[PDB]
Amino acid sequence: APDEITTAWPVNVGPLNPHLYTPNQMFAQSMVYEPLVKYQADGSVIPWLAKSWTHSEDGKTWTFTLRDDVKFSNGEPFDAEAAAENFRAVLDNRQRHAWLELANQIVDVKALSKTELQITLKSAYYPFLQELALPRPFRFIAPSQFKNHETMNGIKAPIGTGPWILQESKLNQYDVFVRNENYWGEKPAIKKITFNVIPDPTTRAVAFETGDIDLLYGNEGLLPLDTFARFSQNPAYHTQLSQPIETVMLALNTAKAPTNELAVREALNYAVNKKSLIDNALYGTQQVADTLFAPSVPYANLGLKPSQYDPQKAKALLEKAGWTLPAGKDIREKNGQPLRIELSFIGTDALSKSMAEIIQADMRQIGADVSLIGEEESSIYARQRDGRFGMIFHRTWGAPYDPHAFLSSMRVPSHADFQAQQGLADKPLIDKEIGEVLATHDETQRQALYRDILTRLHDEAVYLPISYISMMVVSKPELGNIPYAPIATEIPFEQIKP
Ligand SMILES: COc1cccc(CN(CCN(CC(=O)O)Cc2ccccc2SC)CC(=O)O)c1O
Ligand SMILES: [Cl-]
Ligand SMILES: [Cl-]
Ligand SMILES: [Cl-]
Ligand SMILES: [Fe+3]
Repeated sequence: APDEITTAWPVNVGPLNPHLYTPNQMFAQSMVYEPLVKYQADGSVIPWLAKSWTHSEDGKTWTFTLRDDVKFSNGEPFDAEAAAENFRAVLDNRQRHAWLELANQIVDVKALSKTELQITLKSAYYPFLQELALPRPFRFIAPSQFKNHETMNGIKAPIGTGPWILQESKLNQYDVFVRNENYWGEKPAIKKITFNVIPDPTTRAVAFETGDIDLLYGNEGLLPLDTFARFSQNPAYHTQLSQPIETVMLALNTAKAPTNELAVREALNYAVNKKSLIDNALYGTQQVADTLFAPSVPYANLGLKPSQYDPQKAKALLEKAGWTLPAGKDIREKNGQPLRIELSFIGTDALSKSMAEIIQADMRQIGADVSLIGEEESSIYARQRDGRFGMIFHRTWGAPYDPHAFLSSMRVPSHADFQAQQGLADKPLIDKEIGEVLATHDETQRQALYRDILTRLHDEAVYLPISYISMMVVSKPELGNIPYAPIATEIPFEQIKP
């Protein structure tokens, strides 16, 4: 067993290098590795590996007082030296962390003693603590497990301070974690967690039905949503659906015809029946999104005006912009050129494909010809990074990333959002303002900057918001109520208490 559970994940957890990205899975990195400060649902951080901290008046020099009772799972001490060596290891790979502005802000990290850790920043970076709280990269592996005094070229054993220890991994089959019996904090009720590698959502559902696994935990892609709804009525099962955690949306390329035209992007934003999309493809399990960030997101309750489903207005917008229908044709033309838009998505993702088909159909109704380009995962991310798309499925990042980190990343050219925004006359101003808002401690100016950035993105119709999606759970009743983590990408296994 009752203290052992079996769950599933679409891939292995990875080697659990704390400082690297794919194929490392964030929830698993967070099981093993811990932050200086821990993110809370109310947006604050609490003391964690750091028990307290102070900062200079200019807000650029921070000194953390670390716990003195923490050991890595291999018995070696966690101290300021170990922490400082981890920051060096991360920043020796600084290029790869360009998306995360703290990685460009940290000027210096040194241990002043065994318990005092000093971090110096370029500027008074206000999201400092929240970005230290992220699953990666600023969490701590035993320096003994560095490879030639680095982590960027790999690690030895994935030795963290956290409540879970990786017991063993087997590529394309499973990962097994056990409870850290020498953990400095609260001991988890569960002693062993086995992750079965099951890439297909239907196969995950079947694995649960057959009893092969005890728990499914994930976003809207966790399992087929009609099946989830059926499960929710099955008295032998337990299901849960969280309050929304992030936005799913289309990104429209402002630098590529015909989505380079504001009037086209505005029309597209009136063309989709989002309610029907969610009821048709998402089995009514998710919420309609009118804005890049839900009004419940920090700094984003701005009274932005929704573009409600209105095919009539979509048509009028296109007509006014010179996109009219030729005799005997359903697809509009302007300067002899058809209103054709390519929508790129992961071809094997049945849910994305379903939504893509609905979007294609809705947009045909107002005279836009959407071509579906379903491709393998690597091809889609290649398109995102280089802007080789007309429209692309996209999502925000959830707490604590939304909105500051998501916005920060819009400045990085090798991301979808920069690429989608590249055609905007105001893109330089937007990027300047994103830089400014992150270093602003004038709360009035901070809100004004966020308002301007988000309003410009909204008014310029860069995105086609579709849904605010939720975390979902399917479980054996004996496991009880399953908690959600403050960080949308973490899974609070240590809080499960049958
Ligand atoms: C579930 O995945 C994420 C959940 C929340 C935020 C992000 C954004 N990531 C930003 C850094 N990405 C690295 C990666 O995910 O491998 C950047 C990036 C590069 C290429 C393609 C995608 C992405 S993240 C959309 C944070 C992270 O991965 O640590 C996620 O990727
Ligand atoms: Cl991945
Ligand atoms: Cl890059
Ligand atoms: Cl400017
Ligand atoms: Fe990422």
